[PDB]
Amino acid sequence: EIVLTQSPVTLSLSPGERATLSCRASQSVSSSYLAWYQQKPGQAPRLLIYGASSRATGIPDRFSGSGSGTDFTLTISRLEPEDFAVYYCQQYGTSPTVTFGQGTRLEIKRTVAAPSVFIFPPSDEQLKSGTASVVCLLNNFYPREAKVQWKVDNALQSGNSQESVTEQDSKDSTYSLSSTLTLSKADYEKHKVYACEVTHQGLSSPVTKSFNRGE
Amino acid sequence: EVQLVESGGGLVKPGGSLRLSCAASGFTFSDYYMSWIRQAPGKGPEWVSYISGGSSFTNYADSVQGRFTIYRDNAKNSMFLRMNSLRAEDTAVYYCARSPPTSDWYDSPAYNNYYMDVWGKGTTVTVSSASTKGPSVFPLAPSSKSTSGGTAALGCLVKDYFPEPVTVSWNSGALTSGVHTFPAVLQSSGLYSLSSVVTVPSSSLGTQTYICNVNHKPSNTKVDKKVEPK
Amino acid sequence: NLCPFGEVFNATRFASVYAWNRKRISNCVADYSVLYNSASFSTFKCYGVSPTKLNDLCFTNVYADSFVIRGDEVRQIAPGQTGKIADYNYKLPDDFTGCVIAWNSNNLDSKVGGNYNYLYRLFRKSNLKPFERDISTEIYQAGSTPCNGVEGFNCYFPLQSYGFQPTNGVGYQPYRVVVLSFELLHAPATVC
Ligand SMILES: *[C@@H]1O[C@H](CO[C@@H]2O[C@@H](C)[C@@H](O)[C@@H](O)[C@@H]2O)[C@@H](O)[C@H](O)[C@H]1NC(C)=O
Repeated sequence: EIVLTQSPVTLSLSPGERATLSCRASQSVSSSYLAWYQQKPGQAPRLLIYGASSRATGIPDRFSGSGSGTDFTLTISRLEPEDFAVYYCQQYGTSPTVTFGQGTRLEIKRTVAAPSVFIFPPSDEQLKSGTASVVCLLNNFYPREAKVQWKVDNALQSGNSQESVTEQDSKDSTYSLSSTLTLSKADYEKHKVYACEVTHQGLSSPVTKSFNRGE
Repeated sequence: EVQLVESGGGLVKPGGSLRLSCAASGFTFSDYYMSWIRQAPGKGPEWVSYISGGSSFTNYADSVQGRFTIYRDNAKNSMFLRMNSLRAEDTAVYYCARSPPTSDWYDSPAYNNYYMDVWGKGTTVTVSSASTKGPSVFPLAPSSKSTSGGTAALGCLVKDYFPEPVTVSWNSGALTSGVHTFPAVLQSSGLYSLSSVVTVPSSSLGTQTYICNVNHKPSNTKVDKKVEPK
Repeated sequence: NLCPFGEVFNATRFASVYAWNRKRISNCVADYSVLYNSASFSTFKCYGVSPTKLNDLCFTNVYADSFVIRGDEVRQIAPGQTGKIADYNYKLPDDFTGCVIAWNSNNLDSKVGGNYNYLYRLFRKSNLKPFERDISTEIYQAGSTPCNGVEGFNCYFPLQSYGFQPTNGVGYQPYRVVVLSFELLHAPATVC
């Protein structure tokens, strides 16, 4: 079966710049039967190019496709803010089944911006329910890459936290991140200092935001 | 206008069934190949099945062989995907999508344009042992110590619900600036949890009420939570 | 100048029998002998005319219907036959004048887990007339209660899959079938 490798996984560029997305095939694709699609979050993909270089109806001229054999490229010559999205290539030539690539995410590059870090202890109601969720919030930062580490009484935690990240904000091109630490009520009551440590390119040094249980 | 509308998705236990429908309008349905393509949470699209305009030709992804059946009805301008013996890894958004046509044949075997020039909005399929459950809504109280430079953050933790989705608004839509409602993440338990936060001027903490509007239709559960500075 | 029988016989995909395919053979000369010797066929039975006798004949049109069924059912592709196929999927007239060719396709139409691409019609309110093609999918009422287009108890989807597996017997193995039909009209004959 033909495998389509798309790269890079994430491409960071500014509007007005040219974007080139690569799609390599594990074997030759017959007749250049290779299509490209754009998808915006919560939306269906839309066709951009078929036959490697044929532009689908209604698609802007800034999108162009080229390549053949095992080498295909989608070029966006002048990036507009609406072009920032995920892109998929798809083979459909002389293979047992149609095949898709795993996508290349094109995101807006902007200046570095450190997060504002907040910490929220569990609500009293939730503790009464038998669990303790502690939330650490990183607000309005760029780039998306960030390291969040929890410490309960100066003791790094592992396995008991989950992260979530928003889509790039449409106004300031920043990201926000929630890190949630889930303890039991008992474990929570057994300790005092709860700290969130944040490592990020916009920070000279990792920022820590903490609280003492019961204050 | 050309349109494709899917329906029939839902939540089912492993081993259950669904009957997906795709209603087409705005073109000569009979002349076009029709396909089902699924997209798992966090993944890209995956081809599932196709059927030719005359129904002569059908093919399936190797992993659904014998559990899904594709068919169409040109008189109803519609096509369908009968899903049986559903498994957890069949969870995804399902799109129906049209492929364009290239004639001494009823249904010509010489056809290679398996690309998709029109898609529907999609319909969601969730296959899981877990039971429907409304969320618990807890405060993320604004903290006077966690207030920096005149900005306070507050929010709501919407925990332990199934299945997706939930809607969260702030002040019945009046409040939209500075609102970040996070993607739901699946917990070890198999239940979803997400937080919805907002940054506001600390100067308004005692003067402006802030309310978490949380709706979970799968359980017909609506909760309004006022976040108080504590 | 000569008929492109390869397009039909060597087509990479074949049709579900309930949606059986037809191709029109027009303006060309048909060697029905090279056709007998094109490959090894499980079945090459003609009703009305022999291959050599057909080489010295001319018809207006020649229809080439093609599809897939299982071994034990090839029998039914003949005049006067009854069964799932003849009754419900593909019906040859009693006065049939044509030829039925069939070969084993297990090596191409089966998969290890089963190949469910090929469907056949399982239920029908009545038998098919000759050369009729039913691709409807109305819910079939098998009991006394009407179905109102809702699937349920004794209210069945009418199509069913073969599920070809390489390890089945030959009687349940897939066969590709090409029926050649001869059309003689009061118009210029164009296939000889
Ligand atoms: C079907 O194919 C048979 C095998 O021959 C192969 O396919 C043909 C189309 C040529 O490409 C040949 O070079 C290949 O080796 C033929 O013997 C047979 O005649 C073909 N059937 C018809 C109806 O033409």
